[PDB]
Amino acid sequence: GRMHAPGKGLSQSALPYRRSVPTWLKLTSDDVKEQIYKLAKKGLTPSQIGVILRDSHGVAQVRFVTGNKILRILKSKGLAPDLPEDLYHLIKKAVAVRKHLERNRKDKDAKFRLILIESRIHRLARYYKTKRVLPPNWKYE
Amino acid sequence: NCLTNFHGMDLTRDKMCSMVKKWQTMIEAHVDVKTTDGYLLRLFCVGFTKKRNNQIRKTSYAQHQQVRQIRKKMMEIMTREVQTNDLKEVVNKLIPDSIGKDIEKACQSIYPLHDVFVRKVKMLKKPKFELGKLMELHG
Amino acid sequence: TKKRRNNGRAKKGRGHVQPIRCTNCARCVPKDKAIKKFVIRNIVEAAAVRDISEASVFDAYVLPKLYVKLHYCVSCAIHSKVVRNRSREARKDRTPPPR
Amino acid sequence: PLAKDLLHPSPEEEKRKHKKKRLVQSPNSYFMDVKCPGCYKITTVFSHAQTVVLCVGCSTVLCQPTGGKARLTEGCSFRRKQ
Amino acid sequence: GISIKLQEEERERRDNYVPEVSALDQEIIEVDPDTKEMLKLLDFGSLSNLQVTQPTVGMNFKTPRG
Amino acid sequence: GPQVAEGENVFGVCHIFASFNDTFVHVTDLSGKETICRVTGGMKVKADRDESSPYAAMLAAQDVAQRCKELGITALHIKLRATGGNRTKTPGPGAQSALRALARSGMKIGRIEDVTPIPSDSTRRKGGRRGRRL
Amino acid sequence: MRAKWRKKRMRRLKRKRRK
RNA sequence: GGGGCAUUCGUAUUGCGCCGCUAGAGGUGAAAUUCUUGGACCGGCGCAAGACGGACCAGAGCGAAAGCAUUUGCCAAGAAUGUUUUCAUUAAUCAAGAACGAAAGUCGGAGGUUCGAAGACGAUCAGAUACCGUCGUAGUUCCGACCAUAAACGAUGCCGACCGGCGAUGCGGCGGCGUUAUUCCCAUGACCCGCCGGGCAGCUUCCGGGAAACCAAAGUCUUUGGGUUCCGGGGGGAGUAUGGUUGC
Ligand SMILES: [Zn+2]
Repeated sequence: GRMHAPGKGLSQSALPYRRSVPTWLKLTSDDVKEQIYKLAKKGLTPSQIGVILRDSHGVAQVRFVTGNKILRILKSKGLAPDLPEDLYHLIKKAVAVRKHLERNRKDKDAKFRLILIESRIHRLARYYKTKRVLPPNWKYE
Repeated sequence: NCLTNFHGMDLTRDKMCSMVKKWQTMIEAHVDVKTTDGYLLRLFCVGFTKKRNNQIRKTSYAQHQQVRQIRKKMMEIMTREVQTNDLKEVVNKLIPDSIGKDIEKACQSIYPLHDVFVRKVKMLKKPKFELGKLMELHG
Repeated sequence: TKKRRNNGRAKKGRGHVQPIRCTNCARCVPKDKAIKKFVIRNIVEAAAVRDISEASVFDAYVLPKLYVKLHYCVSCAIHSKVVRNRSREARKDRTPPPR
Repeated sequence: PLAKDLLHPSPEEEKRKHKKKRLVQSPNSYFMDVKCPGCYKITTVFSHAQTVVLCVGCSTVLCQPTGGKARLTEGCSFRRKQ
Repeated sequence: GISIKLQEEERERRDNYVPEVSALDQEIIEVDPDTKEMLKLLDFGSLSNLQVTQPTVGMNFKTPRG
Repeated sequence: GPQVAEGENVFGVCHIFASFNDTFVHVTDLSGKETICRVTGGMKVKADRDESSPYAAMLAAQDVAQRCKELGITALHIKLRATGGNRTKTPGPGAQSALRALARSGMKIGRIEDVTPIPSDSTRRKGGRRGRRL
Repeated sequence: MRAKWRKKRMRRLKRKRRK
């Protein structure tokens, strides 16, 4: 089921068997790379970049056409962000809830949900410190 | 001879009780409006969701947003239709309950309504009394 | 032992249901459990309707009705004889009595 | 019951059954090309799409983001690709 | 539960009666399309005794629940 | 009293408050402010048991009718009233007997209506949590 | 006796003991 | 009807001012205590106070659990579904250590409408220190501190797999005749017939268990091992004594 919820939701992406590039795809590996770079400069997230490239330009899977993933391409050049996507998003959700809580002292629900977010930050931070993508002195405030 | 004027419009108990059924959403909307000649009315309008003719499902409930949209719709209809005109015309509008019929027609698209009546009308504030207009109301 | 599967009430997938007052003896009972009796009775009984018809100034005047929803606690529901005990097999039958 | 070829299910039963609970996984989504009424240039769009997409040819909205599949604008004709 | 033996004779007569023409012999059998589809998939598509009436336009059969 | 044509019926409003301890048959004008006559079971029977009895109600409505004849009122608008509030909504046993007795006296029947004070989210009822144990 | 009234007696006894 | 803050409305209850008629009104199995010609109860108009959100309201929803229904706005959450998006094992369950936690209860402030522990009476009774009725302090309500317990219950820990059917229902998605509204074409609603996933449940069944009551889980248990926490060992003594620790 979920991390911090009783729901057993089964809703994710089902990537097809055929890894083969579609015959109708005109864009080449280098052309896609140039597109990813141009998108990345506008200040976007690998998630958003992948969605925009899937919707607009008709690239089913970047890793199939190029042979490398979005964060990996941006890492290889050096247009990758300092904090990983998911940790950054948890921190901005945490500070948003804390900003709400600072006015509302009675909102017990907000306090409970903050505790649940903080737990996700710490559990993800520990993993990133284990893989040595963050420094070992990295704390949360 | 005693000279009377409009003070409010009430709905009889047995009707109001006979309307409320156990398998449909009731929608209630109240609004404060100032008439042009200067009478302040509080109008309460009530509506009920319609069992369709070929409906097998037992319940005919409307979702919270659909209810809010209908409430906004009947509020703005009441506002518009009792803001522009005066008591002379507003009473004549309420005699056939034309407000209700117009809400029933307007709210059909969002969710079919069964019985939409102007439940209550209350006189909140009056102007400073003068005999001329009271006599004009009588002739 | 477990007498009724539903625990003699309707609350399922829900924490706490607000209490109501028993129409007879004013006992505090949970709304879900309470025996509800919605009675639509004519304002005049058929025996007395004849005397109203002639006396009435209006012709073909449909008579009003009283709509009142009575809430009964189990103590009062059983004493008033609106509901009585059934067999262990006929309990599971939840069809209302036909009239 | 008791005799079904789990190996070779009938293709209509295969399509009905959930995308993740199929014998071999395949997405229900597809890639389709759009022909805008006031333009000559062709564009490719995802069936369930999430961003309002723009045709830079005439600078007009094509498909709208919805709960499921993206609703195309009136006039713009969609055709299945392979 | 009274075996009189008299009425058993006319009961046996009523249980051994047949009409001159067979009740199953209709002039033209009015059949729904999907049955004609079901027949023509068993090589019975050449039958001219069967007439195909148009299928019902409204979709509703279930009893209104509640 | 009122100088009106013999054909035309002079209307009044009869408030009938039917509790389980007593019955009230109370005739007033069209407005309600100017009362005509009120009689209750207490004035008819001298028994605290039978204050609310159908017989007491019948006598009350018969006497108020007899008085209303002499003041020129021929027709009445009936307003039936149970205790209401946080208490019972059903009318008492006197209501029907009283209405029959008014209809029998020769007084005409106008619009019939219930005016029970129904409350939206009322205050604690007189009984405790466990309620009345009798 | 009733278990709730056994508990109430026990608390009345503990109050007088401590004081 | 998830949570906080703001705003607004509803009738009812109680008190008060004015007006009409008046001899009883209240309460009970039956009574009395009690309020009444210094005008009660009833009816009309208006003002005020605090409480609570009826009927709609369901074996319906949401929430970790307590719990959560007047309208409108603002602030930040959350499940489920949809995805040919991204990270790539980041997980499961948990000593210590934490957040919340009905009702009652204890401190300070605000206000006190109803109900009402204590207490004062009137009844019933052999007696009633209660049940019944009239009044009534603390409390019930709000703001800020504590308190950490309920038959806090589904008397049923959480995560994961497999094992029978059936019709409903709530949210989202998918496909398809035909009714209707937005005039008409599509396109959105309301219906109607199927499908898919996740929830609240229900009916049926010799799947199989169990001492049975019953349970599609309380099944897959002598044909005994998926992972892990808390926890019982005949009945009383007893959740008592003492010690520690928390709290006014
Ligand atoms: Zn009761």
